[PDB]
Amino acid sequence: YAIYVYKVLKQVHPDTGISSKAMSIMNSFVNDVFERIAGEASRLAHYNKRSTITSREIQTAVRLLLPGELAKHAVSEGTKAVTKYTSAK
Amino acid sequence: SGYVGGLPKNVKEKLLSLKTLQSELFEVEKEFQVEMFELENKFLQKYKPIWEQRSRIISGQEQPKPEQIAKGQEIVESLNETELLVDEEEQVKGIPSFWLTALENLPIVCDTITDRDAEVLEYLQDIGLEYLTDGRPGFKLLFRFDSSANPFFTNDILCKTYFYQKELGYSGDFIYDHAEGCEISWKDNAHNVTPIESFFNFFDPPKIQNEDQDEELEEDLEERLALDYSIGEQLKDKLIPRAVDWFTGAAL
Amino acid sequence: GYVGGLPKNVKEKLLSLKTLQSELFEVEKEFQVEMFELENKFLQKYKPIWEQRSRIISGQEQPKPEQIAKGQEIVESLNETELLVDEQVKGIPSFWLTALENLPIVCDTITDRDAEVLEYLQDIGLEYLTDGRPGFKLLFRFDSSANPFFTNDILCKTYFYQKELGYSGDFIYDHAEGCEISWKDNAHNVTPIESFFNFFDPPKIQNEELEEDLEERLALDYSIGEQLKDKLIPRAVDWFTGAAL
Amino acid sequence: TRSSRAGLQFPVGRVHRLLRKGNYAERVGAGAPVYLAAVLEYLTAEILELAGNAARDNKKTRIIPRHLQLAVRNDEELNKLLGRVTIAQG
Repeated sequence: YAIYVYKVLKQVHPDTGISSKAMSIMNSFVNDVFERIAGEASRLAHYNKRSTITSREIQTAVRLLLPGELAKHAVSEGTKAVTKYTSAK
Repeated sequence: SGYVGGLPKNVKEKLLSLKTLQSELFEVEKEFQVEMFELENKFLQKYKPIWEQRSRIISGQEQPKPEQIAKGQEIVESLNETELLVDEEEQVKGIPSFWLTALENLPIVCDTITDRDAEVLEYLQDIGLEYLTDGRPGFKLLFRFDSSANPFFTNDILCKTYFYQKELGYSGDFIYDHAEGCEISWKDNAHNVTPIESFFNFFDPPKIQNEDQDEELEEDLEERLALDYSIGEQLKDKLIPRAVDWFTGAAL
Repeated sequence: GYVGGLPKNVKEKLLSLKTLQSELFEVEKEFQVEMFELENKFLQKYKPIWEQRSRIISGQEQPKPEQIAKGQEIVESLNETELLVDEQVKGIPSFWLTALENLPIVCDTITDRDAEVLEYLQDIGLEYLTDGRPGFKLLFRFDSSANPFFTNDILCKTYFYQKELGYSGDFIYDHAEGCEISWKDNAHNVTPIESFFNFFDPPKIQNEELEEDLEERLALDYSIGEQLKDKLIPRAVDWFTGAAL
Repeated sequence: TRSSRAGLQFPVGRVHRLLRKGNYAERVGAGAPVYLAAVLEYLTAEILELAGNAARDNKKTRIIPRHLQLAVRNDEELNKLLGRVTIAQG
């Protein structure tokens, strides 16, 4: 996600760069968070005995993984993305 | 701005002249890009013999020589990959899903292909590269699919061209003009794939609308052009030159 | 692991390809060769043009009314009315000094003290290197006859590319050799203090916190190099007026 | 890109691809990758947001591990979410 991480770095810090090692750490962070969330959503599916992982399992998986406030925004940005996505046709 | 404006009559003139010398400097830089283009084209004619060679090795068209096999291991070990080492002991036709797996790793591109596009790229045999040479400088990427196997389209070669505007850039190098894709001919609206977000939309480059003026549609259709040119860069300067490793994942 | 334990005949194919890959290296090897020559080939064409600029700036030669004539048009054609004349002084005072203060990466590195020094900077040349290791040299020509700081006639910086081409098939910066400076007075020595002339005294390869830091400057060093090479030198004129911005 | 349709910088395509290869479920919804892609983008933006400031405080125009460590440990929550990803598994 090197490039996708660099773009975000410019949206928050246009005049700020990043080293190679720092990037490697960010890449691990993304993959780590991904597996965690996806891991939960996976369980939620099996628990409720469903053969699909929708944005619903992902959302709750965020409330269980991410802490209070931090999870809140995640739910906001996620819900918004899905809302806008469906709109674009 | 106001700094240079208050410059003495003598001073300014001194700059005017230099502003001219730079023009003469632009002149030579122009010829630089010329020979720079031709030279870079010359060697491409040498790169092809190797790519055209691997393409067959990928299509099972031609089989590897024990010389290359052994010579390869000596390289895999030299680079410490091991992943390409076979077991001690005395199936398919030419390495399955080569280019597909390759594009699956390429940073920019990889995040463009979709599950419905993977099935198509599954029939991609090779990705060429050629400089226009003639009028209007630029390079063109060629995609060769197995027409006798590809169920999606009857096209044998899907092309893409990037035209460099004749007018040399300020920096002294070439600047893009516009991309001209090579429309596809699907054999069925079901096996279409392309309006949704698809990889093959790459062969339908964004067109420079007009000076009718718009909002958010001039920025959106700009980030797309950048992505288009960007992708073109990847395949040209990376994917093709190191396809072998891009398939294994070493290039990463 | 998505390849380690899989079919054999496939891997077999890859090995051969991995070989043709090497064939490309040598072909791309020969590429960078003639490629490097082509650049240096034209550098000899740029120098004569830039040399003209040097004398025009040093006042060692008066501007050609013709160049002034063409200038009138050009400046007008580029909507740069800011540099026109309608109906004393020596060569362009503080030329490269101003040009550098406009150069993005460089400008920031200059201090109020080293700025008075660059006031005697007359020209910045460029030369590639086939004299062994790949690379180029940035020759700084100061006015020794007036420079009160250092007697040096020509300062410089040499960047070296390691013989072996990188994976991308291009060159990789090995290290840089500063041309140092011989100041005639400690008080006149701007450089230990945070100075611009430290540019001629870049960090060396040998020496946590250490590498992490001794890499940012090392990176900043190469960064600056490209700035002068691909910008400052090529468009020095515009870099002085600010049009390059 | 489905990312543009959702106004996101992160790849909604890859996230959707990885969700089907990680064997997390028999099937995957269409909004699942979009929602997840947004969450990932946010967090990364939240990190670089503080990491950048740390870089400034230390007078640096380029973020490094040191900086990332600062932003994370200084933020009560971030100094928490990383742990969940960590997982001792002991």
